[PDB]
Amino acid sequence: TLNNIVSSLQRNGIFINSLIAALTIGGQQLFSSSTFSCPCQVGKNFYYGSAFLVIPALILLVAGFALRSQMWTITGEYCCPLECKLACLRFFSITGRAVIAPLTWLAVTLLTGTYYECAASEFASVDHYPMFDNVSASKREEILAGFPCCRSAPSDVILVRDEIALLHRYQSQMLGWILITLATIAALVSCCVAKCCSPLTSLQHCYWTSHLQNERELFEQAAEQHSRLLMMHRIKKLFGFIPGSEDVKHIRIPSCQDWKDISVPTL
Amino acid sequence: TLNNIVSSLQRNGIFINSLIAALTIGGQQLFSSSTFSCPCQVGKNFYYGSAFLVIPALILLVAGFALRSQMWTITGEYCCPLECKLACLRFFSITGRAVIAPLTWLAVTLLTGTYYECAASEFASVDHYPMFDNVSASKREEILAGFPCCRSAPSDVILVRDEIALLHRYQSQMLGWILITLATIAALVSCCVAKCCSPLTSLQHCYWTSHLQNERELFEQAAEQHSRLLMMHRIKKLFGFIPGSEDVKHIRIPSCQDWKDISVPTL
Amino acid sequence: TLNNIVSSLQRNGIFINSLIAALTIGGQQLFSSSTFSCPCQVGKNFYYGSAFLVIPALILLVAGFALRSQMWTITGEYCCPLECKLACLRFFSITGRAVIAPLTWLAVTLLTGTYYECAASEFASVDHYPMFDNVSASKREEILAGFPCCRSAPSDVILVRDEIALLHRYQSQMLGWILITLATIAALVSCCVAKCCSPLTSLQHCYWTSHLQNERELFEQAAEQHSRLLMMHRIKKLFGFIPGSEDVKHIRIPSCQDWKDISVPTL
Amino acid sequence: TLNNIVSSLQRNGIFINSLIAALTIGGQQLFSSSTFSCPCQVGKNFYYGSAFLVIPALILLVAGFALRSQMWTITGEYCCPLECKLACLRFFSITGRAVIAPLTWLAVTLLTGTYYECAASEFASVDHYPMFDNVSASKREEILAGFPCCRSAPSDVILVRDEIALLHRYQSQMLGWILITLATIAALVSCCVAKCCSPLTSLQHCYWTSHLQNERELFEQAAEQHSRLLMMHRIKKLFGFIPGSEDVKHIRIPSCQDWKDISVPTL
Amino acid sequence: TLNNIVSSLQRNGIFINSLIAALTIGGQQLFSSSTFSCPCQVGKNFYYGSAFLVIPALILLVAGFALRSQMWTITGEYCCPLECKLACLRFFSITGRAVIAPLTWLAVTLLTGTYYECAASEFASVDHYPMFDNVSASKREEILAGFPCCRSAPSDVILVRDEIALLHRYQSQMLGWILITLATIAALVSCCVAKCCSPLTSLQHCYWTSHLQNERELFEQAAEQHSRLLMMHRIKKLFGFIPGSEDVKHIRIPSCQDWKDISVPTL
Amino acid sequence: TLNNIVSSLQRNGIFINSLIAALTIGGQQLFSSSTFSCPCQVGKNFYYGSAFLVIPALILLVAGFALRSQMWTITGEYCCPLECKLACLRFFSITGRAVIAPLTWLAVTLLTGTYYECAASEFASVDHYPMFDNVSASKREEILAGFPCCRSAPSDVILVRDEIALLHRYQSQMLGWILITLATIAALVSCCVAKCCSPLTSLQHCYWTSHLQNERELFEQAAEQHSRLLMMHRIKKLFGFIPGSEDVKHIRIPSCQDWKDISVPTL
Amino acid sequence: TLNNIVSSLQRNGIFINSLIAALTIGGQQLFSSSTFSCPCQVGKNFYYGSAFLVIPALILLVAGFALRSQMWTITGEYCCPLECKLACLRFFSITGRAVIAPLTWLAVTLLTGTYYECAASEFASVDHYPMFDNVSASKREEILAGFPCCRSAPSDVILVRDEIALLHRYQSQMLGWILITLATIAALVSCCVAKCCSPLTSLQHCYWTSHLQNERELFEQAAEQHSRLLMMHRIKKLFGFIPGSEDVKHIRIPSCQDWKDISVPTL
Repeated sequence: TLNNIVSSLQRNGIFINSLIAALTIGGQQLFSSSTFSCPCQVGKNFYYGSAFLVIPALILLVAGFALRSQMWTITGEYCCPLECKLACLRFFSITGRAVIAPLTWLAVTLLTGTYYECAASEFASVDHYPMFDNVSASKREEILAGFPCCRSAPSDVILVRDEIALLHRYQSQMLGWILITLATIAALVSCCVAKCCSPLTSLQHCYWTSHLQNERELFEQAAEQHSRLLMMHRIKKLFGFIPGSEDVKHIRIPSCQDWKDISVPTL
Repeated sequence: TLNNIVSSLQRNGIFINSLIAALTIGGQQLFSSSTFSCPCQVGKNFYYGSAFLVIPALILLVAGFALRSQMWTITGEYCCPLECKLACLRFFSITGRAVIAPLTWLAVTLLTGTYYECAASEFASVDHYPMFDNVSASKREEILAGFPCCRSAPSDVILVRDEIALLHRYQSQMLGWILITLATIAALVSCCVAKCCSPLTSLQHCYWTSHLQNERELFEQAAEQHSRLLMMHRIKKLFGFIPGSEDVKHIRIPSCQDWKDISVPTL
Repeated sequence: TLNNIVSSLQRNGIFINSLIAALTIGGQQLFSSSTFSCPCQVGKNFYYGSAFLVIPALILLVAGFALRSQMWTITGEYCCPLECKLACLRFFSITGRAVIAPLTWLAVTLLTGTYYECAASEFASVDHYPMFDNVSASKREEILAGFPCCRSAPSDVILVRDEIALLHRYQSQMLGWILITLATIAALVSCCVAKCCSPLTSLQHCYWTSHLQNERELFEQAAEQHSRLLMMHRIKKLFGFIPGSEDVKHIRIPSCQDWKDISVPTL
Repeated sequence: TLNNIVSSLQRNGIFINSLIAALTIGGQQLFSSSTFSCPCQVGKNFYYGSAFLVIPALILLVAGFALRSQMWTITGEYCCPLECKLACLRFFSITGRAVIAPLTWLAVTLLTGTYYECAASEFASVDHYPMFDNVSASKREEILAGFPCCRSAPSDVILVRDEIALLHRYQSQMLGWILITLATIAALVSCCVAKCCSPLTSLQHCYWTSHLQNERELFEQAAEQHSRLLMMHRIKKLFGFIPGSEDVKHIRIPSCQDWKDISVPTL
Repeated sequence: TLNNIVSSLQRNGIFINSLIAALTIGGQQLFSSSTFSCPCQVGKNFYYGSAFLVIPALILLVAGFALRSQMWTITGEYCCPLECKLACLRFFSITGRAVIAPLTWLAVTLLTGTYYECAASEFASVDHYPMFDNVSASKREEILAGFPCCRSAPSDVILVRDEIALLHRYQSQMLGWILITLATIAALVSCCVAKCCSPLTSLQHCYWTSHLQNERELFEQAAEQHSRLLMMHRIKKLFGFIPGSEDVKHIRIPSCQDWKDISVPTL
Repeated sequence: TLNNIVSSLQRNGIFINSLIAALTIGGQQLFSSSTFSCPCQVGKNFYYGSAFLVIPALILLVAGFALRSQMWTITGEYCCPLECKLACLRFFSITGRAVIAPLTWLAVTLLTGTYYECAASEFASVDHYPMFDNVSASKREEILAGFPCCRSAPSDVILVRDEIALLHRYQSQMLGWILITLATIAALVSCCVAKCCSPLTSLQHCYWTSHLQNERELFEQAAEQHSRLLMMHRIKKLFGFIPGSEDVKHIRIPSCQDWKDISVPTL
Repeated sequence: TLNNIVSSLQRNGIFINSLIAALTIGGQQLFSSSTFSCPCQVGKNFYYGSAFLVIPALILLVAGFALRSQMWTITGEYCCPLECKLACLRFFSITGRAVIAPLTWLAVTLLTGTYYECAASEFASVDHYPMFDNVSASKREEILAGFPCCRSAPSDVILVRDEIALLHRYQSQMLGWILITLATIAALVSCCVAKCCSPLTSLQHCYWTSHLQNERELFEQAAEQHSRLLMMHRIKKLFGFIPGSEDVKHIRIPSCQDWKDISVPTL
């Protein structure tokens, strides 16, 4: 009864997507809490933010795309009528499985907001503040870039720093919610257009998916058994018996040529 | 049902790669936290950093290459047409399995950044600082090399030290992300060119891999059983019975010559 | 299914080597943390270091060599053509299994570096220091040998002591990495030359190894059963029945001579 | 499958030797930490040290010798050609099993070194010290014997005490390592000469050992069953039935003489 | 498989002796730590020590002697040629089993030494001490007997008290080691003379021991079954059926005389 | 296999005696630590001590005597030749089982000694003390009886109190050891005289004990089954069927007289 | 094997009595520690003590008497020769089972003594005290009744209070021990006279007890089965089938009269 429920869960795409999202959330939390520290330099801040903000998303998207076995077969069908549309729907299902990880990464890393603070701590619009009128541009950038990591100045500085930080947190969380909403709407309309352009009815689709799955599994098992039988026959030609038999009555000692015979596997 | 899932996991290259990466991450964490200490000498710092940065990567790469049994057979096929391409694809799969460990080692040890600080704490560009103009070159190197390990000087020194350390941490993490991105792109394009140059179709590849695996396993088992039968027959010639039989009726006491007979195994 | 995986692991030389290395690492850690203390005398320091550095390596190497049963049989074949090369390859495999322990001992005890500090705390090159010019040679050695174990002097002394200790730690860890690299290169080229000088092909080697293993096991079991049958027959001659039978109908009481008969085992 | 692995471990002499060594190490640790205290008298110190250093070794050696059943049979063969050499090899195996305990006791109790400090705290060579010139011989011995257990004097006394203690610890640990090395070399050359003087080949030895083991076991079981049958027959002569039968139809009440009959066991 | 190993351990005299020794050690530790307190009177100290030192040893020796069932049968054989020697060897084995407990009690209670301090705290040789010259004999005994339990006097008194206590601890532990060595030597030479005077060979001894054990067990079981059958027959004569039968067809109501019949068991 | 070892332990009188002794020790410890407090009155102390010292011993002895079922049957045989001696031996075995509890109670409560202090704190021989010469007899008793429970007076009083308490503890523990030794000697000589006066040989005794045990058990079971059959037959006469049968075909409704029939059980 | 030991324990009256005594001890401890508080009024103290001292004993005695099923049947035999004596012995056994609870309640609540202090804190004999001569009778009672619960007066008052409390504790514990001894003696002599007046022999008693037990059990089971069969037959007359049958072929729908038929159970 164990493998029954195991396969029932494996079929559930919802469970797999939930597992992927939860693992990405935990990994993002650990990654941020462990190996993140603002450089607070003059020009090397925005890049340090955008790297952690963007690069893991691209990496996880590429990983979700390439790690899917069926994607390789589909590309091989494409790489050097109805088949085109069915391949399009297969590619669509693969993309739907893959997109979950980078999307949840972006969403969580924006809702936490600590990356955006260190990302755009230099573009802060400072125009109506009492302490930022006399200072030159260079020292202005210098004292503005020192806000995110630490604080050491009198109370007015920490007040304006908290204000700027709260503004940037608001901007980050708003961007995160906008991304969530836009992504959900896009996914919904994409599933809708996929249902619209599907040449199969509601029932033929189920049969088609089951057909693809069963095809891959059965061909794997059958090719395995066939090659096993062939190698067993070559072994019987070499030694003179079957590896599975018991109390073998004839044992043919190999000669110096039959080793050369078995050296090549005939591909 | 246990061995079913055990073999199912063993087949999953993703699981094995995840295990290798996690073990390397844990080992790197323990290794760094336990047996690392900056020498903070005048010329013996960059080497102390580059050693921990580089040598374990080379060692783990060589270990991932040599520990693969199939690699030895392939090299023996090479060491003193279609076969060439199939051997190339096998070598490619072995390299794909092996490269994971040193890559993750480099990635984690750069993202942590504590090795790079002690690695290039001497090349620090000190040109626009108030305390480093009057001091001579030798004492400048002396006070610059004492930054990474400890702090003992007044507040200006600790301020410039924190600034230099943050700059170097930024550089280290940027190098780590660049390495990650470049490596992922290289792996993707390499899998692409491997799919392009493959003389087999999408289905022949599965049969070929299953064929190699089954060939190795079946030949091992068959050679074992054959040698066991041969040694059992020599034992029956020595003592006069089969090691597996029960209630043996004839027991031939060995003579002083038959010991010499069994002394050599006939290779 | 238990003994299946047990034997599968036992076959894996990688698992056994990993276990040996981990056990040696743990033992070295406990040994160093428990029963090590620097004597800090004038001439009795370098020996106290080199002992812990060297002697356990030699002991573990001898233990890895002598504890291998096959090594005794090979030496007996040597002690008072093709056979020579096959024995050479067997000796090579035994050496490959054995060398792991002293190598990992040296590697870990050098990477930790605490043994090297107490080993060469007397050869410290003291030529450009402000406090070591007026002092005579004897008191110089006296105050130099008191550095590794403890500290009791003013701040200049502890500063120069920390500098010397860091220099020696750097030297120790560099020597450790050099040893690791040289040993790995030597092992690789030795496996290469072993593959080069092997008179067997890639397939004959597998059969040969399985043959040796099965030969030893089957001969053990067969000799055991034969001697058991012989002793059972002598027991039947003494008492008048078989130790395995039930409801024995005849019981021959032994006489005063048959005890003398069974006193000798006929070798 | 339990008793399979139990017997497999029992055969492994390495496991038994490891267990003996570990138990002796633990016992020595507990014994030293619990019931040891330096008397710090004038002439009663060296004996108090040498007792704990020596006597347990002799006791454990005698225990390892006498507790071996086969040793008693061999001595009986000796006590009031080829047989001599085979008995010599058996005695050698027994000695090899037995020697492990006192050797590890000496090794651990010397490496810990706390016994040697209290053992030779009187032979300390005091000739170049500032406080030991004016004092007479008797008070010199008195203040020298009070060093190991406690300290109560000014700083110069505790300094010279720590120096003497470190010197004696160095001497103790050096003696321990010398003992370890000499013992390992002796054991190796003794196994070598045992292999040299063995009249049996490499294969006859295995058969001989299995023969001895099976002989002892089978004779025990057979003698047990024979005596059981004889006593069962005497019981049937007394009461009139077999202790194993059920629904016995005849019950012979014993008479006043048959009790005298069963009083003696006929030896 | 449980009772197999249970009986295998029960046969091992080494295991039983180890259990007895460990239990006696634990009991001695608890007994000493719980219910021991020095009276520190003038004449009632040596007895309070010697009681705990001696009486438990005698009690445990008598318990080890009398609790052995075979000892009672042997004494009955003695109480109102070859048989004499065999009974002597049986008595020897019983003594060897029994002596372990009082010996280990004495050994542990002497090695701990706290009993000997309170035992001979009055015989202290006080002849060369500065405070014990003017005091009379009575007050001398009074202040000497107050040392073991407590301390309340100035520093010179506590110094001489610690010296006397250390001297007595040394004496106690030396006596303990002497007892251990003498006892082991006596046991060894006694086993030797037992092997010398044994009229049986090495093999007849095993048969004899197995014979004694099997004799006792089989006679117990057979006598039990015989008496059970006899009582079952008397019950059938009383009630009219067998206690083991089912669906009994005849039930004989007992009369007023048959109760008198069953009142006596005919011995 | 459970009930096998359960009955094997139940047969072991040593195990039952150990359990009784341990339970009595624990109960005495709890009883003393919980509900004991010295009254410290003028004449009501010795009784308060002797009660706890004596009464539980008598109670436990009576409980060990009366709770034995066989003792009741033996007394009934006595209450209104060879039989006399056999009954004497049975009574002896019962007494040997019973005496353990009060003896261990006395032993432990004397070795702890806290009961004896409160028992004879009035008979203290006070004749050579500096503070007890001027005081009258009444106040002397008053201040002497206040020693065991509490202390409130100056240091001389607490000193003499500790001295008296230590003297009484010594007396108590000496009495306890004397009781232990005398009791063990008495038990040994009593077992000896029981072996001397036994009319049975060593083997007839085993048969006799097994006979008594089996007699009681078998008669119980047989009487139970007989009465069960009789009541089942009366039930069949009442209702018309057997309580064990199924699908009974005839059901006889009872009449107003048969209830009167079943009202009496015919004894 | 579970129910075997369960019934074996249930038969053991000793186990049931131990359980009852332990439960009563625990309940008394909890009851006293939870809901007891001295009123310390002028006339309402002795009643508050005697209530907790007496009433629970009477309640537990009545509960032990009435809760026994056999007691009801015996009383019904009595309520509106040999039978009289057998009923007397049955009543005796019931009383022996029942009396344990109130006796142990009284014993424990007297040995703890806290109830007796609050019970007779007014009858304190105050005649030779320095502070109780001038005070009138009313205030004397007032200050005497305030002793048990609390203390608030100077040291002389607390001294005389502790003295009175210790006197009353002594009296309480003495009364408890007297009760224990008298009760045990009464129980012993009562069992003796019960054995004396028993018209049955030692063996007829066992049969009689087993007869009573089996009679009750078998009659219960048989009456149950008979009534079940009768109701099943009435159900078959109502509906037309048996409640236990399967695939019933005829189903008789009930009419408006047969409901009236089944309305009465015919008693």
